[PDB]
Amino acid sequence: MGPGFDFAQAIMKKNTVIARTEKGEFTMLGVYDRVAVIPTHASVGEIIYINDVETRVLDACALRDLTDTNLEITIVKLDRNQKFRDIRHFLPRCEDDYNDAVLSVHTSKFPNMYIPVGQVTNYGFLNLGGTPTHRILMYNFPTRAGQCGGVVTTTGKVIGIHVGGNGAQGFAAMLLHSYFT
Repeated sequence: MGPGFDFAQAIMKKNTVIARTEKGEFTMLGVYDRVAVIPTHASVGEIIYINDVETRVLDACALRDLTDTNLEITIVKLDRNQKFRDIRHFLPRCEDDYNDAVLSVHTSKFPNMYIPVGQVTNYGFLNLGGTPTHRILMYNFPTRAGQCGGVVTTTGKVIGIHVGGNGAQGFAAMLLHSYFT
């Protein structure tokens, strides 16, 4: 309906796939080449379904910071016959706070879903399902089951992926440029 939704749509239409693991269906953001991200709680194995196609996982890495704390991001390399558009130049270099974000989801359950979540706080530490987690972003929107992996964008930047919520607030894991060099 406006410039925030326009940037979010441009990312969803070219840089997302529907990923299915034994833990359910997730929005999955493709970043470059055959490299994508998904929340670590999706529990990626040797085989994943991508848009309902059986796909071999060539490599998967659950990121942790240098303090050996969970970041809740898993980087996956897919055995797919097509590259993603390279969107690494839309990733922030540093931890930050942001105005006016959109959370965008695409699954069987929630196709073509765009949520104006508003201001985004560099929250930092979160006990996420009992797991100490760093580099969390927070927004005051009552996000729901089925939005995990959703892409958080501002106009011009891809800043995080949705990893959880408490009924009032939603939480995203930061995407940083340095994860994808």
